[PDB]
Parts: sequence; C-alpha cells; structure tokens
Amino acid sequence: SRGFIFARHSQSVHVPQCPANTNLLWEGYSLSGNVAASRAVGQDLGQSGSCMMRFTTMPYMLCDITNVCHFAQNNDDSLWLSTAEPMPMTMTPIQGRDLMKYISRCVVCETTTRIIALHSQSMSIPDCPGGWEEMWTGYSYFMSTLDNVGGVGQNLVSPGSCLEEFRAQPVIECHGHGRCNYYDALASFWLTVIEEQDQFVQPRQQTLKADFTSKISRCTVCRRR
Amino acid sequence: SRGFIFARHSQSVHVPQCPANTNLLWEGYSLSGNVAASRAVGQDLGQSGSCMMRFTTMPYMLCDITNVCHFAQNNDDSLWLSTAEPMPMTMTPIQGRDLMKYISRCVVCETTTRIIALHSQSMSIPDCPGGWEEMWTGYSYFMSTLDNVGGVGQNLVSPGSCLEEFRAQPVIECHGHGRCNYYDALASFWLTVIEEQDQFVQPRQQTLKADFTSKISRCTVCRRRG
Amino acid sequence: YLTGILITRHSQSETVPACSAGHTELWTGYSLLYVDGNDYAHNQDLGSPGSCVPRFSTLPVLSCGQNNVCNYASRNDKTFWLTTNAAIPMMPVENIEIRQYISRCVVCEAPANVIAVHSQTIEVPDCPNGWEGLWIGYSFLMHTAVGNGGGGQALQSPGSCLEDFRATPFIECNGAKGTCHFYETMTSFWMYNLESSQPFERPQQQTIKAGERQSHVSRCQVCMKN
Amino acid sequence: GILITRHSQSETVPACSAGHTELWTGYSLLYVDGNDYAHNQDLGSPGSCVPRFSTLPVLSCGQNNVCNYASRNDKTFWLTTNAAIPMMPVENIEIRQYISRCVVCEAPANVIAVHSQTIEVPDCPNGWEGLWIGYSFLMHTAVGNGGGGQALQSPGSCLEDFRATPFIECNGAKGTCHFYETMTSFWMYNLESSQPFERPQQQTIKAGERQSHVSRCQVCMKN
Amino acid sequence: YLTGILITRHSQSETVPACSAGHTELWTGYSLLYVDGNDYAHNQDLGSPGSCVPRFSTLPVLSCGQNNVCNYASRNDKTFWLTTNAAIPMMPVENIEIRQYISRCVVCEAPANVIAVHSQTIEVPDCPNGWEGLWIGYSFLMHTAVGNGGGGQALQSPGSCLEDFRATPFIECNGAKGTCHFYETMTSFWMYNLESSQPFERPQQQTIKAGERQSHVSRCQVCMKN
Amino acid sequence: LTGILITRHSQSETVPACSAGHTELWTGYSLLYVDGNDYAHNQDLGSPGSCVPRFSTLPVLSCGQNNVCNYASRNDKTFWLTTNAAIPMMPVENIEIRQYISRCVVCEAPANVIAVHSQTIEVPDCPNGWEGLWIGYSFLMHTAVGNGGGGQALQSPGSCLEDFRATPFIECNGAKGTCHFYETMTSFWMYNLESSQPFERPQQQTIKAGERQSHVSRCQVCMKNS
Ligand SMILES: [Ca+2]
Ligand SMILES: [Ca+2]
Ligand SMILES: [Cl-]
Ligand SMILES: [Cl-]
Ligand SMILES: [Cl-]
Ligand SMILES: [Cl-]
Repeated sequence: SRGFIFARHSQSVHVPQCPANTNLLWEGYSLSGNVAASRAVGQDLGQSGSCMMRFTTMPYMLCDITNVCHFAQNNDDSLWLSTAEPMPMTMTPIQGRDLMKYISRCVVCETTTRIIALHSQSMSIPDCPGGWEEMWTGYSYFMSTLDNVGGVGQNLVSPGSCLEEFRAQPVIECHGHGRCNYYDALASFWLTVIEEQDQFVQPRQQTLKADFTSKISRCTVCRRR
Repeated sequence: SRGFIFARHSQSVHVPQCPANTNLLWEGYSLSGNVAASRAVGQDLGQSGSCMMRFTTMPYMLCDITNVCHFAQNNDDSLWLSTAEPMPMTMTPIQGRDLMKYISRCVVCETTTRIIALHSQSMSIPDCPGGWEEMWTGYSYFMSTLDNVGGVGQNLVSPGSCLEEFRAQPVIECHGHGRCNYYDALASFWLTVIEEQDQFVQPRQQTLKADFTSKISRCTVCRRRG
Repeated sequence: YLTGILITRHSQSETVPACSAGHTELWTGYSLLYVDGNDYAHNQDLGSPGSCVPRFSTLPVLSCGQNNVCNYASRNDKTFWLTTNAAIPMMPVENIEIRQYISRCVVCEAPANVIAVHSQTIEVPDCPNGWEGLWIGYSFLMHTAVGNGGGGQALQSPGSCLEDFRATPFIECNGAKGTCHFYETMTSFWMYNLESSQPFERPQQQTIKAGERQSHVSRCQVCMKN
Repeated sequence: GILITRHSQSETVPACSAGHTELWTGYSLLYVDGNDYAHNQDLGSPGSCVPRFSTLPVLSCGQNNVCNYASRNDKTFWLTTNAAIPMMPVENIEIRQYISRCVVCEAPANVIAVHSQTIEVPDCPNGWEGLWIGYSFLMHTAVGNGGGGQALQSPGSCLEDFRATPFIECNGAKGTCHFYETMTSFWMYNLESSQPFERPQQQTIKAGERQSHVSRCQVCMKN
Repeated sequence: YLTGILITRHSQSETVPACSAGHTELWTGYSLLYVDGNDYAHNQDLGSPGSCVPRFSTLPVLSCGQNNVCNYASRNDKTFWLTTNAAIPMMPVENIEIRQYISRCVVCEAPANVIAVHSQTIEVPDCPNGWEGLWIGYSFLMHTAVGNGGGGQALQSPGSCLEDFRATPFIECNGAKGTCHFYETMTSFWMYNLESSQPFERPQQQTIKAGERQSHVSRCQVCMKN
Repeated sequence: LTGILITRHSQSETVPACSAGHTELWTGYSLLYVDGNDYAHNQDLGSPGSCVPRFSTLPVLSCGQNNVCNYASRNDKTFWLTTNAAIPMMPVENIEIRQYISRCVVCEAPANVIAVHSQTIEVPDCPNGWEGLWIGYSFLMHTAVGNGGGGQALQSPGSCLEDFRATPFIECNGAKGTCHFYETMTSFWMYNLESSQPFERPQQQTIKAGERQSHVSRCQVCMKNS
C-alpha cells in the first residue's frame, strides 16, 4: 500500500469514524489555522496538518534574533473548527475545560488511493465518476476571513473544502490568554447555487435568515478504486 | 478674529446647532472616511473635512497613469456617521432615498479661540479648565475598524473624539453600488472607565451591553473666552 | 493500478480545451484565479481542479456571519479570472459581453503524477529521465492586483506555467455589478531569464518594451511519468 | 503666528502671498514607506515641506543599540511635477525635474480649505478671502493598499494643478526615483448631474474631460 | 488676544515633566504612542494633548460591535507606550512593575503657536526669526512594531522632536494580560544626518553601532513665537 | 513506482543526497517566499517547488498592462532558508552569499511521504506500516517584517526541519543583490506541551540560550512500506 492519508472532521465533541477502505492512524482536534504577527496562515482541512493530537489555545511560540523565545507572552491567535454547541447567552469568551464543548474532533485515515472533492454549484449532491467510491457528502466551504489579518482558505479539490454540516460560524478563534470565542469579524464563505441560466446575469442581492440549503452548493468527497 | 473652525455632528437626521458664541458657516452630512484600494483613510470628526455639503455613497473617483478615470466602476467604499434609525428586520442593505434616515447631519462653526476635548476616563463629566467655556459633552470615541482595510481614528484632543451620543455602531458603510449597511466586521473603540486604583491592575474581562455606558469614558469639548 | 491523480489545463482562449493523451475528461469550466472576499484574496492554484469552475459568475460565493445570517451580493466583493486573447475594451464589459474575456479549462484524470520544470533560460527545459512532456509555455509565478489582491502558484504545479505569455493575463469582475474590466493596478510576475548571469551576480535594471518581453521570460515543460 | 504651507507642483520654489513672511523652503514630501509601513505627512502642514532632499532621509534603528542606513528596501514618496515621464528610473541629479518644491509662510489668521463637490469653485465663508483655487485631492495609492490621504479641511486636500499621477516613488537604498503603473490617485467627484441618494452613475472618463469631473476647492484665510 | 494653544511635553523618564515659564499646567499623565485594536494601529501624535492620558492601563479602550454588545479585555489587543530610561528586563514586567517603564507627560497652555524645526545634520537647527526656543532634541519620525503595528509623528509637531535619543523608545503592553515587554520587532525611525552628502547623492549603506549613533541622527528644536 | 517526489533541505552549504533507493531529479537552493509588489507568495518547503535550481536575488520579472516590463526597478525582495553560519554585521553581497543559502534536493519515492508532529519534547513514532526518514523540529510560521511572511502545512515535510535555528531564513534585496538578516525576523515553532493538561491556560514562558530547544515540539517525516 502507498498510504495516502486524509483528515475527517466531525464538527462535534465526539471523534468521527474513518470511511470505508481506510485505516485509522490517530485522532485529535480540528486545527483550522494560526494568526501570528497579524498574519493568518491556515491548515488544509483535508490534510493531516488540520488534525492535532493535543489541543491548546496557543500551540506555538515566537523566537527572535537575540536567541530568546516568548510563549504566550504577547497577543497571537489560533483557529479551530467549532462544534454546534451554543455559546452562553452571556456571550463572554469560553475558558477552562468548558472549551471541550466547542472544539471539533478529527481523525487521520490512510488509504491506497487518492481523495478528491467535487462541487455541484447547485442543490443536487453530485455523484462521483466511474471508478470512484463515495465516502461522505457535505457543503462547499471556500474560506473564512478575519479583520486586518487576512483569512484562511481551503482548496476546492481538497476534502477540507467539503464540510459535512453547514455552519454560519464554522471556525472559532483562540488567544494566548487561554480562551476562545466567536468574534463579529469572523466570516465564512461558501460556494453559492448557480443555475445554468444564471451564469452571466448580474447577481441579485439576497439576505438569508433561514432555509440555507437553497443557496448553498453541495459537495462530495471520493476515493479512487 | 483669527477664526478657528470646528465641526459638530447631531448623529440624527436633524441638523445640529452651533454652540454659544460661534457662527455657522455651512451644514452638511457627517463623513467619517473613505476606503479606496482596500485602504481606509479617515476624516477628523472635529474638522470641516468631516462635513460634506452633498451626500453620495461614492464621493470620489480613481485615476490611473493612462490618463483615464473610473467612477463607481470598481469596488470602493465610503464611511459616514449614522443615525439611531433601526435597520429593517430583513437586514438588507439600504438604498434609495431611505438613506436619508441613516446618514447623520453636521454643521461647521467658526469661533475666535481654539477648541479642545478633555476625557475623564470615568463616569464623571470633566470640567473645563480655567478660562474655558463648555460647549457640549459626550462619550470618548477613539476609532473604528473594518476587516482587512485597517480603520479610521480620532485624535483625543479634537472635538471629533467626543460624540454626544454613544453608539455601538456609529459608522455605516456605503458602496459604489449606491447602498449602505452595517457589516459584522465594523467595530467601534471607546475609552474605558479606569479608576485610579486600577491603573496597574490586570484588566478584568467584561462583556457589557449597549446601555451599560458605565464603562464608557465621558468627555467634554471646551472653547476659550478672554 | 490507478491511484487517482487529477490534472487541470487552462486554454487561455474562448474555446474549451481537450485532455491530452489517453486521459479521461472529468469536467470543463472557466478559469478562476482568486476570490477577493472581505478584502482578502484567496487563490485557487491554476494546476488544481479548484481553479476550474464549471458554472461562471462574477460572484460565485456568498458570505455568512453572526446570528446565522448569510448574504449574497450584499457588499463589495470581487473575483478575478484568467483572460483570453480578446482585445482590451474601453469600458467595463457587462453580463454576456464578459464571456469572450474568460478563459476555459478542463480537468482530467492521469495514471501517474504530473509536475512542472522550469529552466530559467530562453531554452525550453527537457523533462527528467523517464518523464514525458505534455505542453510548453512561459513560467508564471505570482500576480498582484488592486488592494490586497494577489497570489501565486507553486513551482511544482502545472499552474506555475501557462502556454501563452500575456502582460494582462487576468481580469477583475465587480461582484455585485456583474461587470469586468482591466485596471492599471494589475501586475504579472514571471520567472526571469538567468542565462546572462551567474548565480550570485547583482541583477541589472532593465526596461523591456513591446515585443521584447517574450525573450526575457523563462520557459518550462509540464511532465508526467509513463 | 499661524503657518501656511504651499507646494509649487513644479521645479520652481513658490513664494508667500502679500504680507506672509517666509520661514523656510524645501521639498514636497508625501509619505515614507519604512519597514512595509506608510507614514504620511499633511500636505497642508509644514511637516510635508522638508529642507534637505534625499531618496532615504531616515535612519532605521533597532533594539540592540545598532542602526542601519540604506540597509533594506524602504522607499520615499514626493510630490512630482508636470515633466515628461521617463522609461527607466531617474538617478543622481536629473531627478530634480520630478520633485516639487514648497515653502512655509506665516499668516495672521487661520487658513482652511473648502470644497464644492461641483465643477464650480466654492466661495469662501463670510469674513474669509481666498488664497488660491484648485482640485480636491483626497487619497493616493502606490502599490497594493500602500498610500494615504488628505484631510479635507487642510489646504493639502486642495492642489492647484491636477495630474492623475501627482507623486513619484524613490527607491532609497538604490537612490533611484521612478513612476509605476500601479500608482492611482483619488479625487472628489463632480456631483452636479447626480440625483440625491441615488446610486452613482458609473463613468469611464478619458483625456481632457477628466478635469470636468473633479471637485473644485479654494484655500481661504480670515480677516 | 489669547487664543488657547496647548503643548505636550514628554519627559521620557519616571518623573513628571514641568511646564515652561509662564505656562498654565492643565494636566499630567502617561505617554501613549498608539493602540492596536482589532489589529489596526491608531496613533496619537506625541505633540498633541491626546498622547498624554492621565490614567494608565494596558488596555484603556473597549470595543463595541453588532447586536448592541460591547467588550472590554475580551480579545487579543495590545497598547504601545513611550518608555523611560529604566533597564530593559529579560521578561515581561507585571502590573505595578510597569510604572517604572512608562514615560510621563504634561499638557500646558501657551500664548503663541508652537512648531518644530529639523536640521537633518549634527547641528541644532535655529528657530525662525522672531521665535523663541523651548527645548532641543533628536528628530523622531516614525516607528514599526509587531504585525500591522506602526505609526509616525508629524514633522512640524513637537512629537517629532524628543529630548533624549533612544534606540528603544516604546514598549508593548499585552492588553488583557496586563504585562508589558520589549520585542525585536520594534523599530524606531529618525531623520538622518545629511551633512556628508549632497541632496541628490545615492545613499551609501552604513551600519552604525554604539556611541556613534547619536552623530548620525538629525537634530531638532521646539520653538514658539514671541 | 508511482512518481511521488520528496524534497529535503540541508540547512547548510552542502547539497544533500537522497536516502536509500530514491532517485535524484534535481538539486538547488531553498526558496522560502517572494515579496513582489508588497505581496508575499510562499513555497511549500516540503514540496519540489521550494527547491529551485538557479539562485538569484530577483529571479522574477514585473510586467504591467501597457506592454512594458521592468526588471530590478523597484524594491521587491526574495527569501531563502539560511544555514547555521554566523550572522554578519552588514549585508553580504555577491559571492559571500553562498555561505548563507541552504541547499536542497528532490527525490522520487515509491510510496507517500508525510510529517507527523508530537507537540512534545519526544520524537513521534511513525504509524503502523510506516518507517521514519528523518527527525526534527516543528516549523510552523515565519515573518520578516510587519505581517509579511508565511507558514507551512503541518502534513508537508517542510513543517519538519532537522536543525532548529531561531532565524532560519535570510532576506535578499533583489535590485541591489544584497542579502542580510534583520531584527524584525521572527520564527514560529510548535510548543512543547509535556507539562500541560489538555484544556489548561497556557503557561507563559520566556526561554533563553540553549533551553529554547527544550521547548520546541519534535516531529518525524515518515514514509509507508508497500
Ligand atoms: Ca472592499
Ligand atoms: Ca490580533
Ligand atoms: Cl458583494
Ligand atoms: Cl533602505
Ligand atoms: Cl483584549
Ligand atoms: Cl525590483
């Protein structure tokens, strides 16, 4: 076996399962990216780089030219996929072991073939072509943006661009102080539904409050035979 | 008279009045800044540069090196002080003449002395120094930030850093498309209440609501007499 | 046995390209460079299938935020797409007129892996021993546009080398307006011809003019194992 | 004892009006790009008028008591003139044809700048007399989002001569100044043909018609 | 004829500075450089009274956003303050330890206007004819820190002229944690000594060390009209 | 053999060799990222794209819209993985740069290659069916000045470097052809979580001298047996 690996995110506090014809290497926490020195570098949610075995609000440290290193001494951030657990009505940052309720879990699975992701740009879940086996389906996740640090994006062919559950706020921000929370500048971008007749028409404005699947593109990840 | 001028913003659809012993030059609309080429450059809310006589969602145009100019052809933004008008429950961007309800008004007033602004960093309204006359009081407004374009800030001695009414969202964003709306990344920063004993204590985390002005610093603008 | 590698080629023309050799065509579409959402540029590698979008739109994405609210064409976002060889217009083209300016692409399946090699000289580099050639062109590294607009392709990806050399290889589409146009803030970066220099010599300033540009660009070849 | 600053936008040094007393002259500085950060100078304030010219008139100092001059890629930006744009970066002495000159004067009363947002020159308020007229200069960018803007009350937002590229970029370490295609300027628009609170009518303007769409302004001083 | 001019002086020491002769002291406080809120740096000019805040805090501001919610010390913002002459520690100082590292300032009232002149040489520049001198120092232009941290002083402002020359003139305070420290990402920019060059000569790379730095820094003087 | 490519960086002046039966394809110099038009485009240190055969301080060409290109006409920079040599006091130029540029090599491997991280002082063990190729330290992100920089994919071998240096890269001014280190350069490595509980608040630590290596997370690059 050649051993191509990928990652799967449950978007919940419980560990997901590896799909068919894949073996579990290790399980961990869904890492989305890091914001150091006001620069947001993201991890591909399809690769193993998005699945850390241990969770912490500050998983790294800075080291300057005077041969000293500072850990959690200044203000840097980390990014993690979040669960559907509602934040408390006090809408205060979560700290301590209550952070368990909000950090998604993940697994890293090895298989003999490669993994791709297909996006339909419509309401129909696309089927994979001949010779490919379906593992899971979801919604087309493009990127997430923060204020004045840029953002973190997913490659549309990586399985990380196909989240099994749609979330208006799929990513949570954690600080070196040891707390995580949602912040208003955190936005999420998804592929929209585009009919064949809408390909060259001026887009019409629409603010959705509910019934989101009518405007969210469907996706499917598949392995090869 | 030397004639130092300042600006006053009503933060409502009604035009404000010039304070005592000052003369009104012109009235207009409260301009907070502009976001061109993903860069937010702001106008000082105390100067006349924050009071445009005519309103538009795109008050400027770009001109390149080929001696051509584009107006509202690409995606640039403008910023204006906003009124207390609630956005519709459909939470769709406002366009058309309904924009009158959301753009603040302003006046530019000339006086014989200079105008300063003092911030108390507490809930008590600061008094004007000896020889200075009180014009208006308000809340310490520091800056506003947007996503990936920076932000617009106020100088703490300018009267523009002293808004007469506290707003969680004092600035509204308008586009070249002809629409305005609030967007989640729009934040507003205000000076907090700091007691003398808390000057070197670790700050305590606290998420207040809007009405809880007990954490917002008070300010006062002052002119001089003789 | 086949492991499942996918390759993507962009025609840079108005016609849809066909897959090379005995590779099974998976889908066709339009060449997407990057999306500028909330003034952040997120790119899709031109050698990745994500850069080939089957259904076109000046705004193929929508944004979601706090309070479970999503918005489509509700702000000032823009998209950037690979161009064809059409003539540069005088004004932004509208709706159906933009189709003649958007490149077409195709995504295929390959049995073995596919990479790209660069010579950094005027000569086209040969594939490594055991690898066959697919197409040749000019080494395309990164790009810069308006505001925070930018991005680049990985040097091992086939997207790092496009067939035609174009001084204007991408176009900016106003999202909510549905119009696309070229602007002077667009800049393309190509790998340089280093045949007249030694690996540690100081680069000499050069102003290249009409027609002389193709001679200073590095050549390449995209290779696969048979 | 109030100070006014005027920029010639040419190779000539400007002179103070009427009984305004000269304090010093110099070169028109727009902003500096040090350590990938742009720090602007108020074009209407004396700070934008620097006496000595240099492509890198600043010194970069760190933490370990060591400074560095012309040791990185910092650049400087200056108000240019109406001279012909070259094909390569200008170097050494011939660059002076691309640097505007300025002067600082003393005025008795306060000086401001008023804008009309129309093709008409705005009238100074009651009790004010005009010093010069011009075009509303709002913002400017060189590359990406690097650039700056002017306060619309300061006289710096009002330039006498209108050019689409009013500044030049000087590589400090290499000592060369040049123009680039990514440079864009932003001027207040002429809103005489617009309907109030309507969506702006997009326009692509070329050649001599551009001046007809620029807002006019006037720099006024009080008696 | 008194117009009401306000001046700001920074001691750069642990002691509070005093107002010049016949100046009315208005208030004293701590020297604030800029606040980094939501990764945007908004500065207060050291020559403006806004840079002198009487009550200190590692986070003297609070942010408000959508849904009428305000937050104090709820994220990852930091503040930057002008430092004193204390010895640089090896670790971030805590709470009360910060008082010996924060510069003191004073805001006074002056009868006539106050500006700053720079010579760009080792020699102290002369005040204009008719203007009296207040203090002299070294031309301080701009600064850069971590992330988007930065800012600068207006060249005519008294903040562009500091008495002491310091290679490390400011300190970074972690807002929510309440600790301050110096970092290698901090950089200070001073006007250069151009006496050994001609106004259009190409700058020569020079690495200046120890005591020789004071000779390459431009001198300055803060003047008032008599 | 499928045709999978592994990339190894020496972090020294010597060119590395492929392990076991891995076939060399090409060698070169370790490229980190390019700073073109104030935009940072990074290369995956674990991918063949980061290994470029020909070295140059500016191996790119900047082309605009009006059919005119410019080489070494601005302030663009290049960034390369440095070695363990001593940092000089002034920028090195011309040929002395070779002692500060890391070398790399691209090999072909039968099966897939990844990098696993431990987040602890212990070297992580490869999974069942995998054998380790080399061990090292978790290299996450890097910045040169401001927010300009980049980061590594934690699956790619580029996130796992054998030798740990606080400043693992060097900055080269392209137009003048000079390379140097700067104090604003910062590196980011995964932390050692050996004394922590999963959801505790991070214990802030300022580590100095040789103890810094004791707080860096360890990693191992593994390849599977078929
Ligand atoms: Ca924008
Ligand atoms: Ca931050
Ligand atoms: Cl939009
Ligand atoms: Cl430099
Ligand atoms: Cl905070
Ligand atoms: Cl260059």
